[PDB]
Amino acid sequence: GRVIRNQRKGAGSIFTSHTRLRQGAAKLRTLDYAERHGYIRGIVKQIVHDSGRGAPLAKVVFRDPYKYRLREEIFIANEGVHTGQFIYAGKKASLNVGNVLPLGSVPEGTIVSNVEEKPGDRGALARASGNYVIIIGHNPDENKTRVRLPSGAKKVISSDARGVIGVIAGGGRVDKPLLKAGRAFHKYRLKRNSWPKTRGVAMNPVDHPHGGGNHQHIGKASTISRGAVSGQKAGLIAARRTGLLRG
Amino acid sequence: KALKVRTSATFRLPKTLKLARAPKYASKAVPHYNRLDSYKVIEQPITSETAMKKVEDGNILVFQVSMKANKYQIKKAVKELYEVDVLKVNTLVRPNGTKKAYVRLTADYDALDIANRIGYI
Amino acid sequence: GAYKYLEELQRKKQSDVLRFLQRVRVWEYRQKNVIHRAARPTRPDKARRLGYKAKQGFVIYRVRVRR
Amino acid sequence: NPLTHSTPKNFGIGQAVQPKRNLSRYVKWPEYVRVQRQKKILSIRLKVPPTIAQFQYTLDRNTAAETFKLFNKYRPETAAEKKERLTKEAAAVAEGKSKQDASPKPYAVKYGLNHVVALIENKKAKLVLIANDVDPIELVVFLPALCKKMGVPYAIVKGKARLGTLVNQKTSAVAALTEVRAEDEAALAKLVSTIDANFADKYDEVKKHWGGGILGNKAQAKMDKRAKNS
RNA sequence: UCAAUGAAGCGGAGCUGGAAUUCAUUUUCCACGUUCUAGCAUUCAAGGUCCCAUUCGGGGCUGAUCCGGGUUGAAGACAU
RNA sequence: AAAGGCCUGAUUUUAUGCAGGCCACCAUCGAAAGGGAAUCCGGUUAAGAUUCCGGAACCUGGAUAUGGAUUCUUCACGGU
Ligand SMILES: [Mg+2]
Ligand SMILES: [Mg+2]
Ligand SMILES: [Mg+2]
Ligand SMILES: [Mg+2]
Ligand SMILES: [Mg+2]
Ligand SMILES: [Mg+2]
Ligand SMILES: [Mg+2]
Ligand SMILES: [Mg+2]
Ligand SMILES: [Mg+2]
Ligand SMILES: [Mg+2]
Ligand SMILES: [Mg+2]
Ligand SMILES: [Mg+2]
Repeated sequence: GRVIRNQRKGAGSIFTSHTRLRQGAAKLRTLDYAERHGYIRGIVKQIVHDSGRGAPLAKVVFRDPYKYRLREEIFIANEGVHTGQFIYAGKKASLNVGNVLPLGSVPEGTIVSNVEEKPGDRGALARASGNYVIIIGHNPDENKTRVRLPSGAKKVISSDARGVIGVIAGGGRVDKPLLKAGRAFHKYRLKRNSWPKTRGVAMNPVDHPHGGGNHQHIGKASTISRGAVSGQKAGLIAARRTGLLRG
Repeated sequence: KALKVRTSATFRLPKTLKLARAPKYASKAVPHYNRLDSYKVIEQPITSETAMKKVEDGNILVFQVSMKANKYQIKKAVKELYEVDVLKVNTLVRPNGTKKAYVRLTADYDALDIANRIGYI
Repeated sequence: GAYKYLEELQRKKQSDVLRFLQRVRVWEYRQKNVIHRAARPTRPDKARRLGYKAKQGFVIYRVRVRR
Repeated sequence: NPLTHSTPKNFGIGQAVQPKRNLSRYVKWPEYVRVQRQKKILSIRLKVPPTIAQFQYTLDRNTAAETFKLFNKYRPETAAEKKERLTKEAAAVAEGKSKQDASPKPYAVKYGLNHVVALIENKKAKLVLIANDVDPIELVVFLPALCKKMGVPYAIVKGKARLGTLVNQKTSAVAALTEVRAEDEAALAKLVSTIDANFADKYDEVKKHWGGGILGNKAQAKMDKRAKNS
């Protein structure tokens, strides 16, 4: 009878991201002539915490190639990157942690992060703390590079897409239990209004498809078709299987 | 074929001549007379007991003045209407919506003699 | 006159000549604004027989509408 | 000189911030500049039906110079001369009054699309010049066919502005000679012969050939490398 | 149709270096000033060459190859 | 999206047009507890005061000479 909780989120009123304290979007340099043909040297000036983000951010300063001034960048710091370290970003950059290289110019088994999905989009893949992409093959004709994503999927990217050598820093974070609601509160106070969560069965039928009943139960399958409409997709959407993962 | 050199990749709107208006007829053709002359600025003196004791104690003339008058205009009007030199002007808007000006004169002028010359006391 | 040839020619919308002109023009109009002044009618014979005159005070606008 | 030396700068990648360079190729032009350039481009990318692209076969420079030289001898009266001969007619009506014949017969270029088309349909025209850049092109695109049908020599010639300047207009879109004087009959005949050899005598072949389909610089390069490679 | 950029270096051809045990045959590809260091890098660039009539200064070319003005990448009669 | 204002020094029929320079920014509204130029004491009224009176300060925007500083090793000197 009433618009359900997951439906209201798309209206984007109280469910927006809490962006006040954030350092700015984490991006590689815009793909320019220098990094298309050679490389350019930057300096790691700061390693800074970013609100709502597990991984720390590297503020890297580059000289503008076309006017006398310095341009700053907000990279996601890879593990082992330190302040004062020189970053080299280009086709001719060296294979060292922190450098930014095209995918086609790194060997097999290279571990990269903040990989571009398309050349020039400035990083889309393997950005969360401890995550990385493995270069698993090259296809030099119609240059493509086969990669392994953090989720395990095999992706084919253009060999000109860029990535940063190494693993996103801050890894092992989710290894520590939060121990208490208050630490989840402060974690999501910096992210968005997704917390706490009320169970649908705990609600009334007007509020949720799981609602109602003289006992708390779901009453029909929690596995919902991919073609169900908004207001129906509460449960396990398009589930190929359920139950404890045990072959 | 020759071509011009462009250091910038940004095209800007070129600078063209902007002509001053040369109207075929005047907009109103009779200018308004001064909306705030000295007589309009200074409406009348204020003659309450407090205002008057200010007159013989602080070298101050207390005036009801126009709500459109600022301290410059009040200073200029007092100098013109009464030929006294003004040291300071304090202004307030009274709870009846009129404006009261405390106009202190220099030591070279008395406030009693001016108030007498204006007519009150 | 030429207006009789234009009137007859405009009726052959699926001939090669009008199909080419149609594709080039429809691209041009899409690039311009949804409503924009036209310097002149692209169909002078059609404009005339609707009452357009080539004189000061007659204006042509071009407008596209979502189908 | 002991006081001046050679600095030379290193305008390579990563050194010596780049000098000012001609960036006209990368200028982001106003959309109207873009639209007119890309309009010219798209009209030659697509296949052009022979009824168009029979145009842009234009009277070449030498016989265009000849044609306009003959035409400029038959310019229409301007306002000044027209009112001068109006005064001459008034003077005759005052003193002579033959019938109305102070002025003599005129020999002027005919213009105006409706006037010229009717002149062609009546077989009065002896040479027709069609502008190659009229927009919309529908106004003249039938003229070569009509002239060929009616046996009227025609030339597609560069410039509606050029036609307009010989009839005291900004743009004429068409010009025609229906008659000349004896001193120019031979020049008209020889120019008609050259113009016929260029336009009407090629009409049957030109009607069969499509224009356009031309590639851009980069596509043409990448086509001829694959023609060579494979 | 998608994306980016203050639409800055695209495409093609050169030159040079270089491996090519190249024939005087780009038929070959390659590379096209920067990697110990938390420095610095801007004044139509110094220099080379030519001119002005040069008035302390100014203008050319070069430095900084040429050509096509398609900003560049994706995608394409599919999708929308 | 063709979105534009900042100095020249000239010029001393001169107003501020007039040949070079710079600039890539792009409405506006949003806090009397956020940020923010600068004031105090004493006295005074029926009722006002960090606002009036007396004395003593400060800041900002202007103008403007004098003294001092520097200056024929021109744009200070001292201290490892
Ligand atoms: Mg409802
Ligand atoms: Mg948002
Ligand atoms: Mg719960
Ligand atoms: Mg309940
Ligand atoms: Mg229900
Ligand atoms: Mg006006
Ligand atoms: Mg007030
Ligand atoms: Mg006040
Ligand atoms: Mg405000
Ligand atoms: Mg604060
Ligand atoms: Mg006090
Ligand atoms: Mg009180």
